[PDB]
Amino acid sequence: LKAPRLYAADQWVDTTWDHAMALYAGLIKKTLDKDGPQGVFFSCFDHGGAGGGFENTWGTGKLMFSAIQTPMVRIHNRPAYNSECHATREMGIGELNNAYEDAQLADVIWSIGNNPYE
Amino acid sequence: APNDRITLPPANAQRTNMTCHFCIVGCGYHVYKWPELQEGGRAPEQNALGLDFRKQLPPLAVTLTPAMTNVVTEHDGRRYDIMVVPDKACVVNSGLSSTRGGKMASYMYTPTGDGKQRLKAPRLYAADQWVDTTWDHAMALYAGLIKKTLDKDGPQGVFFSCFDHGGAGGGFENTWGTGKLMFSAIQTPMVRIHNRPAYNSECHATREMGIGELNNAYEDAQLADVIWSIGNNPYESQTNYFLNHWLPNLQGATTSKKKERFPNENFPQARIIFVDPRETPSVAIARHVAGNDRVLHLAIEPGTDTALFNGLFTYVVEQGWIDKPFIEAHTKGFDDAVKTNRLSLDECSNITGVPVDMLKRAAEWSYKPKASGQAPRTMHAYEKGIIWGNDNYVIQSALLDLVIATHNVGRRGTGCVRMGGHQEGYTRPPYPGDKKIYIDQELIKGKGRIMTWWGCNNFQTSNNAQALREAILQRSAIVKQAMQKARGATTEEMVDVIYEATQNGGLFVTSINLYPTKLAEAAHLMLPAAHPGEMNLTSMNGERRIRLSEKFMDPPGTAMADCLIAARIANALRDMYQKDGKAEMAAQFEGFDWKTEEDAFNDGFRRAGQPGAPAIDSQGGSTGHLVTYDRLRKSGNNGVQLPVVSWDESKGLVGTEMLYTEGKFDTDDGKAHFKPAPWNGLPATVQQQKDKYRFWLNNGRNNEVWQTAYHDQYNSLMQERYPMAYIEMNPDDCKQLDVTGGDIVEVYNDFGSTFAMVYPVAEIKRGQTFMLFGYVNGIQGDVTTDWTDRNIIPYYKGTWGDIRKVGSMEEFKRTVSFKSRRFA
Amino acid sequence: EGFDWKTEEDAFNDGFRRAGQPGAPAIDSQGGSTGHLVTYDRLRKSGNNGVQLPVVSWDESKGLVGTEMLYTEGKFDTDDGKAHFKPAPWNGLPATVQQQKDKYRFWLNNGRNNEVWQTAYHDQYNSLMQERYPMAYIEMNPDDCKQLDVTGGDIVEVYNDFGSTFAMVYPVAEIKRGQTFMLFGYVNGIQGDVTTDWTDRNIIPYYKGTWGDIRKVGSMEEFKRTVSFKSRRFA
Ligand SMILES: Nc1nc2c(c(=O)[nH]1)N[C@H]1C(S)=C(S)[C@@H](COP(=O)(O)OP(=O)(O)OC[C@H]3O[C@@H](n4cnc5c(=O)[nH]c(N)nc54)[C@H](O)[C@@H]3O)O[C@H]1N2
Ligand SMILES: Nc1nc2c(c(=O)[nH]1)N[C@H]1C(S)=C(S)[C@@H](COP(=O)(O)OP(=O)(O)OC[C@H]3O[C@@H](n4cnc5c(=O)[nH]c(N)nc54)[C@H](O)[C@@H]3O)O[C@H]1N2
Ligand SMILES: Nc1nc2c(c(=O)[nH]1)N[C@H]1C(S)=C(S)[C@@H](COP(=O)(O)OP(=O)(O)OC[C@H]3O[C@@H](n4cnc5c(=O)[nH]c(N)nc54)[C@H](O)[C@@H]3O)O[C@H]1N2
Ligand code: F3S
Ligand SMILES: [Mo]
Ligand code: NA
Ligand SMILES: [O]
Repeated sequence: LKAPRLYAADQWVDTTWDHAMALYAGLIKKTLDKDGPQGVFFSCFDHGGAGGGFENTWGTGKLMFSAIQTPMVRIHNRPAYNSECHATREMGIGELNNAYEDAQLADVIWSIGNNPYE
Repeated sequence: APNDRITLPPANAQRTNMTCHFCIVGCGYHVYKWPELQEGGRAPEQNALGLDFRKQLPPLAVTLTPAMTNVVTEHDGRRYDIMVVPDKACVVNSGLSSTRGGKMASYMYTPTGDGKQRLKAPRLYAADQWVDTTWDHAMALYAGLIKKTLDKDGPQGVFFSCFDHGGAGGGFENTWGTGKLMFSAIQTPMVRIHNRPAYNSECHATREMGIGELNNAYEDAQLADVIWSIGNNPYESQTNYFLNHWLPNLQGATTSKKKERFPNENFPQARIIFVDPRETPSVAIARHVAGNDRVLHLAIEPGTDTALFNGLFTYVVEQGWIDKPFIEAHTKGFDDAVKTNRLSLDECSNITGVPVDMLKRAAEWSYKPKASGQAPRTMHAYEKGIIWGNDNYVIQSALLDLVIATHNVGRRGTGCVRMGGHQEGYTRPPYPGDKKIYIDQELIKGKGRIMTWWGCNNFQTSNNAQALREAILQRSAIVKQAMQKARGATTEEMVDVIYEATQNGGLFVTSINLYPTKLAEAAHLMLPAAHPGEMNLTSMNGERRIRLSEKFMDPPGTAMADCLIAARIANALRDMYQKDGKAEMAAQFEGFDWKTEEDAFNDGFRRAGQPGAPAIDSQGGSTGHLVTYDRLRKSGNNGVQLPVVSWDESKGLVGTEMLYTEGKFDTDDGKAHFKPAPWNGLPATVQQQKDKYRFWLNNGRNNEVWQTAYHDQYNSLMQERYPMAYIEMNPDDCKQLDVTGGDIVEVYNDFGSTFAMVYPVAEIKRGQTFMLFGYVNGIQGDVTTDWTDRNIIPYYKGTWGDIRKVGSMEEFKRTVSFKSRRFA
Repeated sequence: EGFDWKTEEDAFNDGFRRAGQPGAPAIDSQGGSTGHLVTYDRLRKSGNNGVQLPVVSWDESKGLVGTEMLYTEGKFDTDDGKAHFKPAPWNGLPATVQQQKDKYRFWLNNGRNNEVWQTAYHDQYNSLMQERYPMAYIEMNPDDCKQLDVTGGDIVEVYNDFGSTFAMVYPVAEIKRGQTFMLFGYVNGIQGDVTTDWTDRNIIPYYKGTWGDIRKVGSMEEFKRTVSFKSRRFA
């Protein structure tokens, strides 16, 4: 993608960024003004690397949560605003608790629900 | 890859013949093919080009760029260099390559090149997603639906829009295969043509008057005193005819040859007259070449051609600048046409807007006797400005009347000819119905169970295209929704589900193509086809010169020649009918036992007019059987002009240079027939748009872009130059709308809405515009009307609309040239 | 053109009586296309009973004959003659209204009083009306009243993010805690100041959907002397 793309009713065309923002922000604004945030939905990455990361998760999160203030947000891999690791975290154990060096120091490695070579 | 060298073909490289894939002119090319890890040396005898690359080459020595090279990967996995370059010894082009034909190498299929997205296998929209499917399953579904439709609704339920043309995505094998399938086997009349919404001709009037539209040789353009280009932008649309034949005439390089043929005839400097509302690159280039004094631009009001030709005809008759012995011996209806078509110069001028002096001059140059006594040799060339003009049938009536009265058919250096679009390659059974049917209107109105687009894309190229797409997308959606409920169905059950959805407004859509295209937005089934070079293919150019394009590489995946796709469908349908114990229906699907494209050439072109043959309409005529692949190979890219007159092993194919030179026309009596040509103004549908909206929405070709840009859309240079369809606008009009080059506008009227990037052009008249037709980004046809002439020929050049600024595309400003395309 | 009218009957002829007639422009009329059967004189002869529209026939002997109930044949005013069901989503209160509810205490219900007509354009000049309702009133729950130290004839400000207005307090036992009812449209204390800008898809306001707070201004002794604050719910 090199420029904004618009489906103008019956065909794909290019459009300008200003037009795209007029249409997109205009709809969000209209929805906020008449329905409030509950009318504006997102499914958004929450991850790192390409298509994520600390800059990007902040930008999107600030936009969705602090500015628009919509709760109608799901995550790239799961259909609500939730965690993969509710239980371990609630038990007091955040899911990334070691180093890769620990895999070198182990007597035994369990690989559970996991195909790590691939 | 590296942009600063090329791999030369080895001295011993394989070399095959190829006609350009694209426009009517049909320039000759050679394809050099050799293993990837070999190359030629720079010394001239150590490369296949015979050129000396040990030092700089002079101008005209070669046409060679990286875009003219590629590396293909064949079905055996081995990689071969190819180089596709123009043939210096071909009479058509004399080693010229247009910017379009020049890219053929780049547009051959390779896994990583511009052809990367070529269709390689059947694609199925299985209700909610695109997947691959087998050929067997695809045929079971497609033939299964055709069979069910035939069984319950008859042929009237099976619709096609199919190419009827030559070159790539057409030609004699392919038009026969498709025509036999549609007309002799299925026997559906629900068939339109790639460029027009019924089963009709662009040239009903000239044909009915006895003058087939391709009646001369390209050499005639060299021998003419005067060339008319009517509704035609030939530098851009028939480049190498214009460059290699027309211009040499204007430059004086053909004067010797005229004088050698006609010892006692004056030949003044040649002149050129353009009848075109718009000042085009062709007009500008003609003026640079010949000077302003030898070019007449009759910048008529849109849609006024009939009035122009009636005024000219009236005048040459009143002046006596006609051939009375010719009229008396070889024509019928003259006296009647003088009365019906009478129009004064003053009235002509008022309607057309051309000043009287310019009308007189055009007549003086073209028809007033030369000092030596003979009439000028005036070749009248025309194309889509009048074929898609204000009443196709009447314009041609008006023009041909002028031509016949002035004896400008059948004499060397004359002709009243189509310039052409695609190449020609038609061999078909007769159309099986007795009426013209406006196919798009029928589809919009909810008729048909199954529609196949076959080597066309009317999403981009229909008239009133927005109405078409709206309807097809909706009808397509009904079928997708119905398919959605299925789980675990047999092919036969799925046929039933789809058939039922078509009783509820649905339409099953198939596309048979090189590429997905915009049709993929609605299609349920897409089948992969093969283009020239992946198959043998025959076709003829605008002077009827038939050539063989030789196969030299494999198609992508399981892509097939269109004629063999037609055989596949026929044989599927036959098996289904045999299996259902229906011997009589099965037999309708006989005659497709084909292994190779040559089988289709033998069954079609070469059977026409032969004993015990069915009725066959063929541009080859009844001597078509004298042409074989082997004989065409021996002819080379010079081929033969059709019809063939004789053949023997020692003299090869000998054909026909010019038609009608004995004064016998294609009518019952052998005479040419004049016709009345009434001036009725614009059609009401079009006049209403003109009354409501500001801009004439002229449309047509750009030199660099081929058609619906099915290849060019993947070419990074093409997309950088023309990222969006452009609209030429007068600069004063631009300032009024606060737009400049690289802004995006909406163009709209009562028929639809589309978009374009603004291209200020000083030469465009106030209140007129010109938009690129057919493109992938901003479809022009949305704003064309539904209006057609008596034979369902659209007035594609006849529409008006308003223009609204969307915004400035800064990226276009930074990357696209908005500089003048009119050379001076 | 088309306003050469000397009397109101001219406008009846030009409008109601032309609807659906030959050569007539497009006209939307509750009379329908049989409107031309109605004339002043025929209405006079009908008396105060008139005729239920649409008129189905007329003649001098039977007068206007009209339509009692619509849709008794099962043919509805749609393309296909059927009645069409529609989806009806529950989305709670509009955000704009919910925000006032979240910020403020009282549901500010509003509407009619039996004795008062509309914006009181006549009633404001009527000395009996003005004695009985000198100021717009607000029905309040008596327990809510005690909490705010107000009784009948006190003056309160009613306000929220949209505006501020005033009312005289009318304790009403039947009002629910947290709810109120103020006379709308009135000449002394305009209720609409505190209604929101929110409308449905066709710009229909939720006039009955607003919340606000209530603040005592003071005791209007004159209202206490002259106005009944007795119950308007008959038993
Ligand atoms: N407004 C407006 N509309 C016009 C015109 C105009 O002047 N104004 N011009 C009209 C004219 S003259 C024409 S020719 C039409 C063009 O209308 P179309 O025929 O719809 O357009 P093309 O680009 O020629 O379509 C060729 C299609 O076939 C595919 N293809 C190419 N090679 C092959 C092959 O070997 N096999 C198969 N099966 N498919 C192949 C391409 O990928 C592409 O999708 O548009 C017409 N429409
Ligand atoms: N570069 C390139 N060349 C091609 C093609 C392509 O896509 N690209 N397509 C090919 C095909 S399939 C075809 S059909 C041909 C078409 O080739 P042409 O017909 O030459 O090209 P067009 O641009 O469609 O239109 C020709 C001219 O008609 C003029 N015109 C418009 N309205 C009228 C009118 O009322 N009267 C008259 N007298 N003139 C009018 C326009 O101003 C335009 O200059 O080109 C072929 N060659
Ligand atoms: N005395 C008198 N009669 C009049 C008028 C007048 O000014 N004075 N005006 C006339 C006019 S123009 C009109 S429009 C009519 C109006 O006549 P009605 O609509 O009957 O009267 P209102 O008092 O506007 O409101 C009706 C009821 O709506 C209830 N209500 C409030 N919110 C809701 C809600 O969310 N849901 C439900 N289901 N009920 C709710 C209120 O408690 C109230 O009793 O009266 C007409 N008649
Ligand atoms: S190179 Fe091709 S596009 Fe036409 S002018 Fe020649 S046949
Ligand atoms: Mo064409
Ligand atoms: Na559109
Ligand atoms: O064409």
